[PDB]
This record gives sequence, C-alpha cells and structure tokens, in this order.
Amino acid sequence: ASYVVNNENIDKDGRQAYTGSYSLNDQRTFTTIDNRTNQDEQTTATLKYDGKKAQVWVADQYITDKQAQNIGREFDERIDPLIENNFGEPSDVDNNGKVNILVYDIKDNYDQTGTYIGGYFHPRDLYNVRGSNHSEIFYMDTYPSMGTDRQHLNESQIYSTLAHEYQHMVNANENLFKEQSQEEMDPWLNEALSMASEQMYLNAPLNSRIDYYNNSKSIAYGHSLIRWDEQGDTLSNYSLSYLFIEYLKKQSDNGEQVFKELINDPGDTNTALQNAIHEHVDPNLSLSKFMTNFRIALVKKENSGPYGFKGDADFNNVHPQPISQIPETLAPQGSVLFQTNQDFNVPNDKDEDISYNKVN
Ligand SMILES: C[As](C)(=O)[O-]
Ligand SMILES: [Ca+2]
Ligand SMILES: [Ca+2]
Ligand SMILES: [Ca+2]
Ligand SMILES: [Zn+2]
Repeated sequence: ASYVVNNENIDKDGRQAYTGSYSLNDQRTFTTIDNRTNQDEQTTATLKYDGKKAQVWVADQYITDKQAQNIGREFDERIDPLIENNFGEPSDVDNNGKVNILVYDIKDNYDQTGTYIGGYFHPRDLYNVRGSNHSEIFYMDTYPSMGTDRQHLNESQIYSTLAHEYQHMVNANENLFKEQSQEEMDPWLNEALSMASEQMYLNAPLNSRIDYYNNSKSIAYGHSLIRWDEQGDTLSNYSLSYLFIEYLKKQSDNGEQVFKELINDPGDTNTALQNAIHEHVDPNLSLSKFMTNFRIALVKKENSGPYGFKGDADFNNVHPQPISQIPETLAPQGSVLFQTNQDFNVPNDKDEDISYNKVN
C-alpha cells in the first residue's frame, strides 16, 4: 500500500507539523555583482543591438556583433510578445521604451564547484538605491551558460532564460508598481511562472527539472513546495514550482491564460491561487486540497480528473520516489510518498494539517 502524506498548511512560514506516532558601440558602465563575495562591482559594456524593445549591451569580448544581434532579435521577435501576451509588461523607470539585456560572463564560483549562474533580475535596479542601474535590465551569462568553449559559444542556449528573467521583470512591475499593495508575489510562485514561460517559449517540457525531481532526496523526504530553501537544496524548489504551475495549467479550463490572472490578481499569492482554482478548476475546492491533489497527481497521473495532468505526455516520466519511514515532521506543503507492505493505520495523534491519502 502507498500513501501521499502532505502538510496542508498554506502558510509558507508555518510550523513543523507532526506526522503521528507509530548609437551602436556606445559605452555604458553598469553595476554588476561578484557572486563569489556578493560585492558590487563595475562592468563597462558596449551597445550591440538597439531594437524595438531591447538594447543588448555586451561586456564579454568573445561575443560577436552577430551573436548580440541574434539575441536582440530573438527578444524582439519572440520573447517580448510571448511575455507581454501571457504574463505582463515591464516598468519604464528610465522613460526609454526598452529594456537592457546585459550579456557578459556572470562572475561566480563555477571554476571551483561546477555550479554556475545563468542569469538574473534584481528589483533594486527599478529604484534609486545603492547598486541600482536605474533601468529595466536583466543579466545574462555567457560562460559557461553558452558552452565551455569560449571560441564557440552558442548564444541560442540562453534564449529560454531570456523568457525566465523577463517574466520576473514584468511580475515585479505589476506587483511592485501597478498595485496598491506593492508586495512581491511569493517567490515559489514567481519562479514557477518564470519556468512556465520557458516551457511556452520552448514548446517543450523542462525535462531537466523533471529529472532533478526524480532524483532528489530532499523531495522524497518532504521538501516544501512553498517554503523556498534559499540556503539548501534550492534546485528542489525549482522542480516543485515548475510541476505545480504545469498542474494548474492542465487543471484550469483556460490553461495558459491563468498565468496573467495570477500576476494581475490584486490579492496576495494564496488569494490569487484560490481565486484561479474557484474560477477555472472547481468552485468548492480549497487551495490546500488542490495542493494535496497536486501531490497525488504526480504519483497517479490519471488521464482525467484532479489526480493527474489530463494525460499530457509532457509529464509521464515524473516518478515520485516512495520511502519507508515517514519523517517525524513535515513543513507546510512538504509531502512524502510512503509505502508499506504491512497493515497500516493512520496515526490518531498526527497534527490536523497532516493528511494521509491512500494511492494504491
Ligand atoms: C535563473 As533565476 C536566478 O532568474 O531564478
Ligand atoms: Ca526602460
Ligand atoms: Ca559566468
Ligand atoms: Ca498581483
Ligand atoms: Zn527565476
């Protein structure tokens, strides 16, 4: 027998719950971040593309003009329409109608660890504060994101990351500047939506995120969907966020159109999700139960109903790893798949937020 065990608390900051007893070539200097030390530093870049919606600034001398033009055209022709039609629009704090794409070798510890940063967006750039470039800008890595041969960097490897970062930018605009609350979306769902935009751009599933899900020990032993593990196994959060937003896409009667509704909802993140579920999934289904159903769907993948992804083949290789010993506690929206071949009774002293759901 197997059971999906979930902490149904939707407060990401909630407590541990007990599971029970048993001109071209112009120059500009930008602030960048040395991610080995988190110190600000200065990077001078050259303008290599000046298009309708994007300016491509280059500060890696191995990148050619044609490569920079390819990046700019991809943004103007494909990324910007995708994001504006399905997610939102950027701020324009510098009043120029465009966004900056700074293409350079993001500084990190890849040489020592093999882990690298591909790109990022920093909301401080939208304000008059220390380190700000006072512009819509996102930062795109060259080496090793485009490959490990600096003589043959493949710029098209970064294109889906363009969508990822632009989603962060327009999400920030809506929630920080266009809404009274000026409160960011909860990071787990902001990242989810960035990864949804990557899948839309690629017209293909993010198989590396699924592979990571399938091999993650932290996920198998209860990693939280909503508590973002900044200091620990952050890749597990990326994988859970991605699968959740794809689950919502498949469960929603308006599919990908739900993404912009989540961003533009004036409520907090859980309110936005609850509204989407009530309007597009089931008017009597709570967010907490929808999230439990998500965990069940990863296991069963039923070709119809709440316990799957509507048979979408993009998700057929997802395989939750069962465990034999349930952790003593689970974080909010942390879940495990428990299997036993002996008789099993749900503990009567489990915390009320812990739900046991028999699979098979
Ligand atoms: C790829 As990122 C650092 O914008 O989540
Ligand atoms: Ca601008
Ligand atoms: Ca780099
Ligand atoms: Ca909002
Ligand atoms: Zn992101």
